[PDB]
Amino acid sequence: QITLKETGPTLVKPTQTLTLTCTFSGFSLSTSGVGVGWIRQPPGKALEWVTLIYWDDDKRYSPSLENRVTIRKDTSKNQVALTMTNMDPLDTGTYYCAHRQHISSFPWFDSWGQGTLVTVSSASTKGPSVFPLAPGTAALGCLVKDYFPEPVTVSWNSGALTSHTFPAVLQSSGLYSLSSVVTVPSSSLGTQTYICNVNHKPSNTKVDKKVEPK
Amino acid sequence: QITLKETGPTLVKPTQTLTLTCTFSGFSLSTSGVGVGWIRQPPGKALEWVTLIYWDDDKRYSPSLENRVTIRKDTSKNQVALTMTNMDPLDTGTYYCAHRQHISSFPWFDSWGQGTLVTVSSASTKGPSVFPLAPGTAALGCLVKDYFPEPVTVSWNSGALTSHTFPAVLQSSGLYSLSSVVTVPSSSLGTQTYICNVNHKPSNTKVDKKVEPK
Amino acid sequence: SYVLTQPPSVSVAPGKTARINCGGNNIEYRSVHWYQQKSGQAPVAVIYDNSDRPSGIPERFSGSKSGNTATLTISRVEAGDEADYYCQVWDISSDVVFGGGTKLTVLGPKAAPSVFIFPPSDEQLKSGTASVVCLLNNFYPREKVQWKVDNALQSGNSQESVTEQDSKDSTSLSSTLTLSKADYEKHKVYACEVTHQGLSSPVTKSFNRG
Amino acid sequence: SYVLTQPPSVSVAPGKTARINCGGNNIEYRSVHWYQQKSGQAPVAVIYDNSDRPSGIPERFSGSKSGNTATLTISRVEAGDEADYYCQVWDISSDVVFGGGTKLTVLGPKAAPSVFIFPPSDEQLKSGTASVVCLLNNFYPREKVQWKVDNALQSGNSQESVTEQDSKDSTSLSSTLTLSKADYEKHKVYACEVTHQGLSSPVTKSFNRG
Amino acid sequence: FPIYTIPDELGPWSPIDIHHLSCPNNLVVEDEGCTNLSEFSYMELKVGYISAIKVNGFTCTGVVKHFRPTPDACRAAYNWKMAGDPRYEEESLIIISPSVTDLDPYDKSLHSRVFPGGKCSGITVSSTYCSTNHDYTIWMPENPRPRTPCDIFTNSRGKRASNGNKTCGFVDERGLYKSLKGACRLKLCGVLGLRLMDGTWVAMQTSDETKWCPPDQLVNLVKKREECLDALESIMTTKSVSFRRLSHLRKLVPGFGKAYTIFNKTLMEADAHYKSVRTWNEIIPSKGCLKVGGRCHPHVNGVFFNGIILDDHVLIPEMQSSLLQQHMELLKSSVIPLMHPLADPSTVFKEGDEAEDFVEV
Amino acid sequence: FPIYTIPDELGPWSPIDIHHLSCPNNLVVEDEGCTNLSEFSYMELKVGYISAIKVNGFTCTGVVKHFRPTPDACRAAYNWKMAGDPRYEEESLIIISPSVTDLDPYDKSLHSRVFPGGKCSGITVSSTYCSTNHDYTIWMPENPRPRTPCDIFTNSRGKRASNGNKTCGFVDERGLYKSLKGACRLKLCGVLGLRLMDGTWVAMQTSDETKWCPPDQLVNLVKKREECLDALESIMTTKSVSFRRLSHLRKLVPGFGKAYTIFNKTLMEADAHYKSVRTWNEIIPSKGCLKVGGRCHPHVNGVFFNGIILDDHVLIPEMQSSLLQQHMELLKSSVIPLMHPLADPSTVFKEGDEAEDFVEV
Ligand SMILES: *[C@@H]1O[C@H](CO)[C@@H](O)[C@H](O)[C@H]1NC(C)=O
Ligand SMILES: *[C@@H]1O[C@H](CO)[C@@H](O)[C@H](O)[C@H]1NC(C)=O
Repeated sequence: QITLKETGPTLVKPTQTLTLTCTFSGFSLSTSGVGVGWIRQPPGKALEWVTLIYWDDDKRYSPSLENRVTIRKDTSKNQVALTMTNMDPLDTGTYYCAHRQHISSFPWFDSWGQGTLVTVSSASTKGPSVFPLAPGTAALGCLVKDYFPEPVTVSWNSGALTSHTFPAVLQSSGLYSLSSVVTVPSSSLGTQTYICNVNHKPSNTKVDKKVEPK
Repeated sequence: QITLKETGPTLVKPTQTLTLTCTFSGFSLSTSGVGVGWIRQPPGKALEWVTLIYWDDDKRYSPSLENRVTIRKDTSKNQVALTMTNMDPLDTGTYYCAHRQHISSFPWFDSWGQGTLVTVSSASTKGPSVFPLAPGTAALGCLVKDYFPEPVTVSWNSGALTSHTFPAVLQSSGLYSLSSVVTVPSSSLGTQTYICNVNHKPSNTKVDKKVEPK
Repeated sequence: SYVLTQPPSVSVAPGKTARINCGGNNIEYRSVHWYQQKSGQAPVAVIYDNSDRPSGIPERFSGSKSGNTATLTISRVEAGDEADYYCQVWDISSDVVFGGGTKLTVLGPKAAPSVFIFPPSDEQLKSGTASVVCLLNNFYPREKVQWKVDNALQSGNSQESVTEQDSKDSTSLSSTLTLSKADYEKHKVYACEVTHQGLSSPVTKSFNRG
Repeated sequence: SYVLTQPPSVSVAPGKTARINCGGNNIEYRSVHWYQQKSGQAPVAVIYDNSDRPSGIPERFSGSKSGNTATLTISRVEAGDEADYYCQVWDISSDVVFGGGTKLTVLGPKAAPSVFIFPPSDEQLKSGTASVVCLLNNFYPREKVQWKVDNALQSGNSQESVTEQDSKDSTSLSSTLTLSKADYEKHKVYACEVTHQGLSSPVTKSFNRG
Repeated sequence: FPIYTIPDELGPWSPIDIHHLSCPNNLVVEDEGCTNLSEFSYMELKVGYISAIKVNGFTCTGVVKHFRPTPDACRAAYNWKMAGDPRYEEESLIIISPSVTDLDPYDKSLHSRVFPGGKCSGITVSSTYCSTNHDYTIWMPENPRPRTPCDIFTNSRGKRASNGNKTCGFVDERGLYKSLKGACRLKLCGVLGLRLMDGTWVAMQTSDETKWCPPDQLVNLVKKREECLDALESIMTTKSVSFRRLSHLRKLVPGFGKAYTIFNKTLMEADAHYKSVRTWNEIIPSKGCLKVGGRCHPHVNGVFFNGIILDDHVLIPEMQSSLLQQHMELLKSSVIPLMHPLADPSTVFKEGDEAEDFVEV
Repeated sequence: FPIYTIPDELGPWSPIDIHHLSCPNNLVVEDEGCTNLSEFSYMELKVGYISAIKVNGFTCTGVVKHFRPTPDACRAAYNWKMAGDPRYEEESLIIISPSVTDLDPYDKSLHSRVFPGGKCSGITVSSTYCSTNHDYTIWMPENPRPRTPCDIFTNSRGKRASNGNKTCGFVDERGLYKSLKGACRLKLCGVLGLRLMDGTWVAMQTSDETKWCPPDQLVNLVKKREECLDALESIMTTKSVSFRRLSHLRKLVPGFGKAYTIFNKTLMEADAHYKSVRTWNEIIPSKGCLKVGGRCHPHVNGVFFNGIILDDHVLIPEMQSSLLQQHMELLKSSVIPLMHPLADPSTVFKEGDEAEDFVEV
């Protein structure tokens, strides 16, 4: 049926301009009753409508957000653009792009792109620092701290190891850190050596780290 | 005045043929009373006459040696050749080439080339093994053992060291060994490091060795 | 600003019917919309215009309204329709306003967590910033991690990450302490307290500097 | 074979006259020749035809004969005309025969040797052939080095090298023992005995395996 | 001793475990006065059959919780596991490949630690399955009916050496003197050859009588022999191996020998003819290139054989532990730097016209 | 911390001994919000005068066995020793060059450990010879009449940074941010410049008032500061240095610093502006080539500066002690290699239909 594709800069610096583009197939932005919205949801927080534009270049705006957002239509391309000025870090979130149902009088979104992940942070791309988290089973892990451009790929013994990589929380310094951990036979400790393979493609910092008990 | 120059193979294998060439300026092998001899002296042992040839291609021979030596004249080149068959190791020695005084009735050599050092040994060219000889003065040294083609150049701390390298004695295995030793301040031991630079050009085996007390 | 309320965290009996209220000024005259958002997914509309269902939403979901408080009732609850449920309406204030979500929780089985602690590496005690780590795994329900640095409570200074429901079990998390290398060299007792339902006693694994 | 005798090692009083005899059959009728050979140099003729001197040999050297025993006398001896002195004659047997040399020794001052010993390297006790070294220096006269391996005499098994008269002093040598690595691991007392004129007592520096 | 020994020719790899390992034979024999050399042709065991004649099989066991399994129904599931289509569904027979076993020259029995007594008499038309230590577990071969391999030799041309009318050693096509001293007769494919050194199996055309090999030995700085056995004992206690302790099992002198390596947590061995290496450069000439058999050797996820691994840089365990000791040493070398006399804090001056000890005249 | 710091520009070498040595200043200061950058030109101390203003002299002493010597007759023999013709004959005056002494910006006194109090007021027309710790030993300069050097500067062009109307740091012609934080005024040649960091002496055209440098400091992983002081104490007990303990005295961060080396048993130092090295390759690209100042650096008998020496291969003390620990480590990595179940000597089988622990389903 209908499909909507958000595109844009995954990452934008605070006080810069963000500009995203929903591209959409199933329907007609040139009809007399449809509209294309943006709803954004900061991670773990509740949905927040951001803007809507209708077939007659009427541009609805969330009141909280009106002074920064700028919405635009082109229905020759089947594209809507969303343009937010003076990016603030709280604006980090997923930006969904949605289709407003056109028969129904009060507005509601039936179609919703799997939305894009906008992250507004001020950090130069910096590689990770990868520290070891040493140990009828025991457990060991890697601590990848202070990586900035997420994501980080932690492999274990060359991904030859099969059994919990964690998500990243934004630190007090606008940098990210995530930690990967494995359960091995308690007997292999001090006999089978364990090395985690960490790659921060952003800075193409590749580092492997040997993790053993004291 | 007269000058005589031995030339030939410094080294010959036992049971091979040795052939040496005395070349000589001051005098006339084409006169009617002169002759050109060979006297050889094994190292540290007494002189031993070997052959003599006179202006009339008369070839005197030492009786002990006649069955192997072969002497020859060419006075067109001012050269005499000495040719010894079936080289035996005892024949190692210096081969002097001398001029027989031509007025004097009983034969005696007035002129004598600084003679050549014939060494008849069966060993393939093999580099040295350089061992350390560790320690109001104390003394330390290098032991260069089992070098075959003599000579060996022992330098000390890059010949930056200034104060007894020894000659080589033929071992029980037809190989040579020589040892170089230095007197340093007894206080420098364990503070100034001492390295001997040994080069066996024959096998271009260069080896430097650190010599310190235990 | 306009606002319409819906409770956080309703809790249901699996296989029973559930009921979430959305209430806001003059809902009797606007029409109210209802969205299910499963974890990490984009929202899907479950009912619209008060009581209508999309072409593929099961009859179990329903919605109806009385007065200025509308409500979607999920009859015969399964465990997969456990999600954030948002309601939404038009106002004068904005065109579309969303109730802050309601987390339906379906329940019923109680697990327990294994507690490993990880001191800061000698690599990180050479940076000046140590970091202590407390990893729990396999617990369910999901909800309390304290830090005893020289037996003394440490609050306001850690962060926490987690993974979600495991593909098989449904039970995980990572606690992280930040001292300075002088705060590490000056306290000896280093512990991690833990509180959960299957736990009959508050768990703590401790370590000293050596 | 023909042979003519001359003594090894005549010894002179420096500044006195010296006399070496060469004697062989019928020397009264052949004529006899005399050669000085300084260390490492090729021989130089000093007198020929019994009593004649080369153009540059000093009148000090002379030679004369009586009966079948000829002799060169070096009057007013210096220390530099200290050398091997060969005599030489024609025979029927060969054209030229040399007396085995006579070593003139000029004397008079007595030194003493310093004795360092050097065990075999751990590099050489890994080959299986150890080697022990005894280095003496600065002695004069030049002439006896024994080896005490577990206090027991060791003969027939060492070799020896030396340098010559030093440019300044005139005084040096290297003794070398060859055991096998089982003969090294099985004896403890490892010594070097030394005998010289300035020595009032026979010197020995000993070492054990450690 | 050469600085290193590298293979010149390396057979196929075979899976083995830590028990199959064993220190190398490093023996070398000169032949003295063996210098009449005559050009000649002869045969030789093809690399990969020299150490032994492997013969692959598999392990079929039974479950449903154990039952003794049936061969054709096991054989059935070998073929399945070959594609794993109706295999992983599964009354269940569980199959493990490959079970390398060795072929006994004398009784054509198969050896393997799996077998009771470590032997099987053999598989034949009527005996289709060997029995193992485990009751509900059998062994069958890759083949339905295995056949003694007889295409196992190479043709070769060396020069042979004879001190007298009798001959003593030869120089193989790779140039290395092999002495017939110590060799016994060994009957391969109805040919009577000499096992020479490390199993070197040659067959001449000229036949002199010689002692035979006993039916017991028939399958598979002397300090270094004990430096190595320590590594093996070090391995077996831990039941764990390291590339460092791997590089000790290398034949230290040129001639036949096994080479070892490890792929994807799987230990492997292979036949190899070692060549002495005069300088580290001749085997490592490039950044990631290991010259062996005149080309650059392929690596499996950065692992070459004999502990040699791969920063994108070929590191040799014996090479690395040298440069580190070589370099480290020069870096620790010392000096007394010159100091001016008058430049010292504490230089006591002796009063009077007594001239100090500046001996520069 | 960068992986290494290499000079970009290296002044002349000066003879010094072990006392002149001293750990490096590794301090680094960022300047925050200092981002208005404006193009600008300025002056700078020519490398080789930055750390100090050396002024060479010599040591004339007296003998015949001591006597206090006379200057012109000493000066006489300096000129002789210059050729050593009527020199080595020798009533005798013995001369030692070169006596480096340092020029004091404030009182134009000369410093050197040779001098009583470690100072000389100076040489002038009437004072032609400094006196030393030793009574019968004097000091005179290479010059008859030395002159304060005033051709000591370079012209340079950087970009300067100002957080606000006031400016805070600049980026020198070699690209490195230098912060004016911590700098004091210092009067060179009648110009009032800033000593910046490690003595960095720049003179701007724009003048803001700033605190002066005191007449005492006027001449010449904080763990690493103590890692280094150990090396210095290690050196001074022994009165001996090693290339290993030499490479600790290297400035670990980019900016001004002294570099040390040793030639022919003679210790030497020189001014240097360090550049951070991101990868070992960018400084060692060839077999014996050390890229510094964009060319390959000359060595003196295999010795480059800062412990870097020369197998025909450039080895870096800090590089070498890394690869050895890096490589050695991979080589010691371990594994448990797979073993077949039935392949064990001691595998107890539990009798009965009890299925063993092969968990492969
Ligand atoms: C064997 O290696 C391959 C790479 O070629 C890898 O993908 C695979 O997972 C490995 N096998 C196992 C069982 O891990
Ligand atoms: C200084 O080095 C040179 C080599 O250029 C060397 O020949 C000289 O002997 C050295 N100086 C001293 C005093 O050894």
